Amino acid sequence: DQSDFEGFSY
Amino acid sequence: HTEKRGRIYLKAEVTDEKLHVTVRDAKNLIPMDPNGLSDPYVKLKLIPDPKNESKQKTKTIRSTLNPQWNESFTFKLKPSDKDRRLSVEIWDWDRTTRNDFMGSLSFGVSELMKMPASGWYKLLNQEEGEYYNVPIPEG
Ligand SMILES: [Ca+2]
Ligand SMILES: [Ca+2]
Repeated sequence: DQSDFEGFSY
Repeated sequence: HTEKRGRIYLKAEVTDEKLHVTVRDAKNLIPMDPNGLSDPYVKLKLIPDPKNESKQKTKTIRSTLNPQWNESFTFKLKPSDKDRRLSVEIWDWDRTTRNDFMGSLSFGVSELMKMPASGWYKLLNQEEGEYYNVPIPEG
């Protein structure tokens, strides 16, 4: 499990 | 200020021996951003997924209290997923990070196997949404 929750925009 | 009047239209039916998850849109959202709006996204995962491939997620739409996604996902876990529940995590994205709990819900595969679930779900808490599955017909 990686940082998917906080992985959308920069 | 805790008016949880937001509603989400989530559909989950069984077809082709797989789960057909379709998220239509949401209405009556409450501002969870400094700009006076909310831009949440749709996240769904069928546990247990240690492979990290059953975890589906979509990007946020834009500045509006009534966003529509119309995303259609179709997948299924091992035969031992009947006792599992489709976990939907609705969070308000804040560009760089997340920090606003909009609501969470789940649908049991065992119930969905004998009957498809489609309707408007209310904003429930983490435990409330993952332990229950009460959709509002609204029609
Ligand atoms: Ca926010
Ligand atoms: Ca936001």
